[PDB]
Amino acid sequence: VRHIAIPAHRGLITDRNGEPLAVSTPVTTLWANPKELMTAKERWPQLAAALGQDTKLFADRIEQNAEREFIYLVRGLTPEQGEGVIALKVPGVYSIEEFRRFYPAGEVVAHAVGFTDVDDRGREGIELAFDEWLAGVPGKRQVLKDRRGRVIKDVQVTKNAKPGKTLALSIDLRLQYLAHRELRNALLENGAKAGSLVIMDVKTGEILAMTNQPTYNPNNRRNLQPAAMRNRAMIDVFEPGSTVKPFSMSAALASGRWKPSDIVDVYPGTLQIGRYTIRDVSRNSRQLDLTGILIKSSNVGISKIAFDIGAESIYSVMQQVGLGQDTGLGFPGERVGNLPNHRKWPKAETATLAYGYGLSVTAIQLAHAYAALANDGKSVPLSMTRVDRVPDGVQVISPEVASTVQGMLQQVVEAQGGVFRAQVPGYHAAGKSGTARKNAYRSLFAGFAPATDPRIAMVVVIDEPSKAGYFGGLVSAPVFSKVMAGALRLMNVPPDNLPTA
Ligand SMILES: *C(=O)[C@@H](NC(=O)/C(=N\OC(C)(C)C(=O)O)c1csc(N)n1)[C@@H](CNC(=O)c1cc(-c2cc(=O)c(O)cn2O)no1)NS(=O)(=O)O
Repeated sequence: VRHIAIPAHRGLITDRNGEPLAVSTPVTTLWANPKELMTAKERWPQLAAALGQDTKLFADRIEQNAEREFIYLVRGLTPEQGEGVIALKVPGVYSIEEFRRFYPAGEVVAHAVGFTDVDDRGREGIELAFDEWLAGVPGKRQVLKDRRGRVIKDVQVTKNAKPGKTLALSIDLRLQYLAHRELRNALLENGAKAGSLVIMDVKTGEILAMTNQPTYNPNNRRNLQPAAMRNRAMIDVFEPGSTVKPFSMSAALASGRWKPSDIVDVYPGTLQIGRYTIRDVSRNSRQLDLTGILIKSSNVGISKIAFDIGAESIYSVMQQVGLGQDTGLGFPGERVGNLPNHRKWPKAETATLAYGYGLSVTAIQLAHAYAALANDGKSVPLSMTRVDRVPDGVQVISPEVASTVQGMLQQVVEAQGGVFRAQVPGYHAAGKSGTARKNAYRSLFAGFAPATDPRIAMVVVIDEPSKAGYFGGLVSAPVFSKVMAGALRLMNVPPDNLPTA
């Protein structure tokens, strides 16, 4: 190979407020013309010691590659330790100015930001997703070697090295830290295997925080546990269970056949359907209104509304809000999940769809779906980059129905027997708990706040809590409350649980 390629400066990644998240750091790459190195053998041990390498093992490497015009001695050294080797003044030893990524918030935004490979190319998260934007264009310089490898003339610059472009993520580091800390605390308190937590701006489609457990320090390029590198929020599919009942309810209110004050008889708390039996955990109910179906998380109640309205209307809401659908984010091997579909829905499939057993979604899809519900039935496109001009948004649920489902969800949190642990002191919060049997469990809470003018949608997913209580309303709901209280105050969202008398 004739001429050498000048490495380009990788674009700076910031959070939405300009806080540096991934920074291109100058590293020194040392290489050698082994033809020339062979003429300074007395120098070789010093060189070997200055590179941590074994004296004899290093001499073997050079002797082997003695014919070559180029070989790499060592990549990624600090410029100052690169200086130290250059300070030896060993003939046939040359250097390349290179770039390596430094991630100032480390493990805190590991999954969202991602990391680069040995060649400084995006390998995970944003780094991989916006690789072309961030990479820029490498340089080219005309070198004149006599024959061996003497740096003679550089007559022309050939082609200038183009730097990569800056990217400001939709992430707020302040909210990222709180979500990070609280998710880590939840895991240790519950002895859980994993977890995810997504925060979103219902008005802009911006992902304000996305955290997962386990995490890793992307500045520590050794050990690298692939399980700790998994961006679970985007790559781990799960059965959403009861967190999908607000969408089945939206289909009910939209059909013209149901109103919140209507009653469903759920007695004896079981419902037999051919070969399968739908079951509720608490089976001390007869008549329940639609809000009561949500408060008690009645599978029987929601399956009965489903049979009346038809599964097709339920499927449609779920599909339109983006459950089991492409996010448009175009992230590294991001999972799409599965929303089952039929021409003729059998009774057993209609019920399971209505209560979330028949389906695979990601934490990001669930949050986005709750975002459209919170934003008065308008789905705004998801973004991982700061949104200055907000795109049009799509009315996926009528405002009236969305507003009604919001009120019911507020009552899920605030009513007697409700998910009190989800209460956000100073504000009116809304949401719905979920618990999915995988015995192994997954604990879920999805919600939004402030009910008066929803601003934030949040999903808390805790995988395999090993403590006595495994229910979403018990394991996830306190995390929602904790993160919500802080995120809203960090955004200076004024408190809404204000007087009226
Ligand atoms: C929704 O997610 C729904 N969960 C399920 O039906 C699923 N599994 O349920 C459990 C209990 C985990 C099970 O082992 O079967 C499910 C859906 S998809 C999938 N793969 N698994 C509801 C079920 N309801 C309850 O957990 C629940 C608890 C109570 C209750 C009532 C009461 O009066 C008191 O005092 C206390 N409790 O706990 N009522 O219903 N889970 S959810 O409620 O978390 O949404």
